[PDB]
Amino acid sequence: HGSLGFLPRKRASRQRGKVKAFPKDDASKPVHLTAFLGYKAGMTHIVRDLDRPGSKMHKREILEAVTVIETPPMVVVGVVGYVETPRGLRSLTTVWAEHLSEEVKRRFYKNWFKSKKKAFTKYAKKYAESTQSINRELERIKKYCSVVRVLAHTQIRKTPLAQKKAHLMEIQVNGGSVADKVEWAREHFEKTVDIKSTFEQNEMIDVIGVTRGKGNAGYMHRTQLNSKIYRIGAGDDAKNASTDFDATEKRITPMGGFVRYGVVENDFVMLNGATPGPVKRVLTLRKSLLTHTSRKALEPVSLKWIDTASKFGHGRFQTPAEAKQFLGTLKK
Amino acid sequence: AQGHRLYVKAKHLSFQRSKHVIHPGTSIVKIEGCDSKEEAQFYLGKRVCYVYKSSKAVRGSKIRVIWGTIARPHGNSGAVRARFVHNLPAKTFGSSLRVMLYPSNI
Amino acid sequence: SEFQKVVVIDAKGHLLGRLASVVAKQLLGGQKVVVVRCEELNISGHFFRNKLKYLAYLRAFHFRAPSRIFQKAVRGMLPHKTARGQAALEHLQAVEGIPPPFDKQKRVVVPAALRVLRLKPGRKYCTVGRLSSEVGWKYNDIVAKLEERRKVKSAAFYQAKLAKQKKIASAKEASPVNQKLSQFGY
RNA sequence: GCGAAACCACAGCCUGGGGAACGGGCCAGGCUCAUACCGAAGCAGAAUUCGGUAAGCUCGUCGCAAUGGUAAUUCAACUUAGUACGAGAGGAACCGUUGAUUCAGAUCAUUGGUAUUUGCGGCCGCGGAGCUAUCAUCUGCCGGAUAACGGCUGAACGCCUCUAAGCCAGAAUCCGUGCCAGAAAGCGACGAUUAUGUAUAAAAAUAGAGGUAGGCUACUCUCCUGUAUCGUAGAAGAUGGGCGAUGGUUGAUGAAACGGAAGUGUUUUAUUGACUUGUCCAUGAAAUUCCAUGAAUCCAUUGCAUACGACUUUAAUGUGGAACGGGGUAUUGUAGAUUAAGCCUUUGUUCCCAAGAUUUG
RNA sequence: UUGAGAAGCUCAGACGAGUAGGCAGGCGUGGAGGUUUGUGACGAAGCCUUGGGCGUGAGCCUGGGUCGAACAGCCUCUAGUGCAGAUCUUGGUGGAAGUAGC
RNA sequence: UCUAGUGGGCCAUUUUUGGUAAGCAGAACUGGCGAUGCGGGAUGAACCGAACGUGAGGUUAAGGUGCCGGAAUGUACGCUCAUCAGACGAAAAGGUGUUAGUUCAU
Repeated sequence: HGSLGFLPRKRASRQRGKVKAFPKDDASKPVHLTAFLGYKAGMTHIVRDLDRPGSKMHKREILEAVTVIETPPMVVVGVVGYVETPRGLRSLTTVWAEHLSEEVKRRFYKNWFKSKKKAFTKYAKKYAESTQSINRELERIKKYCSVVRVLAHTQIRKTPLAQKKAHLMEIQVNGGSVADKVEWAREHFEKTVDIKSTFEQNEMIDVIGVTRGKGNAGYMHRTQLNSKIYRIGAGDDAKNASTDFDATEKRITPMGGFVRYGVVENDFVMLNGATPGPVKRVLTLRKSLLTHTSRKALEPVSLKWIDTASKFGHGRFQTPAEAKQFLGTLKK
Repeated sequence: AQGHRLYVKAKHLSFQRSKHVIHPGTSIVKIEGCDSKEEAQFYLGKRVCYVYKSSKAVRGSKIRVIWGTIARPHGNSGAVRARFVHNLPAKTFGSSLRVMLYPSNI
Repeated sequence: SEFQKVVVIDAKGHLLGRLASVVAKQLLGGQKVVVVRCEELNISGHFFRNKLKYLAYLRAFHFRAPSRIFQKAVRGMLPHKTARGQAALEHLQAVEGIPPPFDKQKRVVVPAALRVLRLKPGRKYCTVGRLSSEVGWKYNDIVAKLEERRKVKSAAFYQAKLAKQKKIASAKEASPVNQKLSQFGY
């Protein structure tokens, strides 16, 4: 409790991470996304040569105890227009999607089954019946706006979680003009967004999230800083855990699933440190507010070997396939 | 449009008071449009009234009137002293008043 | 003299104490007072002098908005401990800039509070909005941006009104009735 | 379930001043060792010292941020450069690296244990998961304003002159900033949903501005407030005849445009409806015969949680969930059992349920 | 002109803090003598009342309700005669408290 | 002639003698409060006015007239810029601090 800033330490109400401060944008910057909702797939120590001129580990093999985040693609079904006012930053209007997925419709509700599935139905009528009204809303946004964000939601069904309400949160469309921001939002409407496009594996990411409660330590929304990305592995990619050095094919998921999380079947990212919250918890990955110019972010990442052993218990083999031939024929 | 308004608009400011003692018997009335004590001499003796409304109706009318008469000027800024048939309530500070043109000497 | 049910006051170039005293007296008169452009209020004295005056106040809630600075001065000149002074405060609306509802309404000024008519020439004075910029207010830049936008639209309306006014002014002397019986001073 | 007694003028936020206490009643208000920075000093440089500055150490869904706390925090070495300085040696600013911390932020992957898998093999030998760690692995700020401090330029003092005008440089400080909350009595967007004329919009200087007009250079006029301008006549405004406008005043709907900020109102009208005191007439209004006028919650589920609720999904006929039957799984351990319990997972099975009530205009 | 409760009526002027203390006149209570050819089961006394009135006041008169057997004004006599206090006396009853607890 | 109560002081004024770190102390002189409310003095028992039946009207005292607050954001001159004014002892002085300047030198 030394840090007076956190005192009085009280648990964050919203489990989902909140992007309180988006990075500054400019017209020259292309329209793109900063914050990406994700889940704590797990964490695993992986070896990597440390390429840093002037460092004492310069071109030296060092094991990197790091963390892997489950990041399913990002479907966007809404846009918000924020207009700057003397009182503050006010939302001019919200334009959701003509067709909303079941998951995002579950978010608006507390339960899906008891209700008569009436979430945004009459809206879906006026959107389809009168597209010109939506055009006026977009026209109103373009003429009067400085900040434009999108109401993108997660696909829970792709994730191995009992969660069914799609986690939704505004993401600024940084770059370009407001009209250009709206044009990109309108064309990417009702479309998924992959985190691999958002982060180039070398860009600077400050992960924000809510930590794990303890029997007011825990459920604290805390913004981690200086956690560089090393690999955005795809779910369909069977070579994500097998880099150039370790060409032996393997999946980031340890055999028998991650510890207290499950298996990973979607896009995942790679970063060091520890993220606030245990496995299978909602996390937000956003671009850094400040352009961190330290050589830790500047240095290229050439990961040497991913580990996938049975972290639960004591795993002596990272993948079953090699252990089949390495160890003798089983009695079965 | 154009109403009737055969009176002059006025406001109830306060009672004839010292720093800590009030005298509700005399009320200080600001006849708006009058700016000096010499100008206030025209309105001396005129009939001033406080028109208000009550939810209960009497004889089919919900409007009640307290009548008064302007007595003398108060200060150099044209405020006058008025005595009403019933002392004006303390809650009518800042409330509007009507100063008639009668009795007339013009 | 004559009053109005609601009054919109332009606080550009008005001294803080002088305007607040007149406004507080008008509020106790039952009038409804709306003060716009609260960030252009002027206070006599060097900007160093008022910075330390506000800094001493910083050392309750320390409001930073210029509108809430003006409301504080008005609040101190009212019997806020009683109901009469409580109702007076609710009849005042102090805002920065000119919001749309009061944009198209006449804005009067108080000569008893104007800085030009009350301050000795060459005296140093500080602007409340400028002073509040380095105490915590962070909307001065945007408030100015809307102000120029409003001025351009307001100027365009004035040109339209002036051009329209030229038509009646030209036709005013066209009618012989004006010259025929102008003996009444009209 | 049975059940006291002490005590009891009345009360119950502070801050000051109130002389005698006065706060509980009254009156006015709220509710500088080091280091960072430089300056001076022979201070050769290193080593530094001193000087200050400096207290850092309805139900929701999704957002904005008024207000606070507070971005880090304490210091180093190598590189820099093994050199500017310096006879040389020792050792420069700045750069990167290695860091040592504190505190905070995390997580149990690495890490060691604790460990109700108290699981297992022989009370022991230990222990997976989970959690924890200066017991582990780790991550951790900003740009200006300026202080001291020294300036440049420039008056008074035709110059000079950190300064009186101005322009500055320069701080671990301050403010911003970032983070942490979020005004229970802040706000926005979005979804579903049982009186007396209440008459007037430039901006701008004022120590000069605007209009007006010519082709920013030359013009002119006005200001000197609104005691202005618009509007105003009728049994509050009648009935007709008109003439004259054949216009004006508007109501009604049918409308398109503009107005983000808090646009919620400005116009443009299209047609129709009437009114018209614009100039006139003919009747009429009085004896009141002097003022009174469908969702959500609970619920079950749920652990992701832990004073208590809260918290957290799921959950109201289908990836339906909840349970097991398990598999996987590692553990201990000599292969076996537990086999997720905060290990994963199930083309397996059955159960219940197209809920049960409450709340809600 | 009737205005002689001569203890009445009437005219005029001045004046108005007040502790200790001094003085005067009044209000109320129990009982006694006299009186009101007094009041009362067609309702005495008592009590209740945001009913009304009188007096500077102590107090007094009265309406309504309740009630059920006695009671009052005037002159005089008399005294166990007037309460907010005495860590007063007796009785009733509260907050603390459904607390401490058993 | 006889007959109740008082038979403390505080503060203030003046006078005072010595004092003596300096303050102060000591007496005496005189009234006010002590028996006394009222307007002002932010407030307050010693300060400024004023001493009291119940009221209507008028006019003032002391003090006030930007707002709280009744009453001129009155007039006519000036002084003051503070980056701690002012408003109601380190205090002596210093000031490339002024304002008015005077006087004397040229």
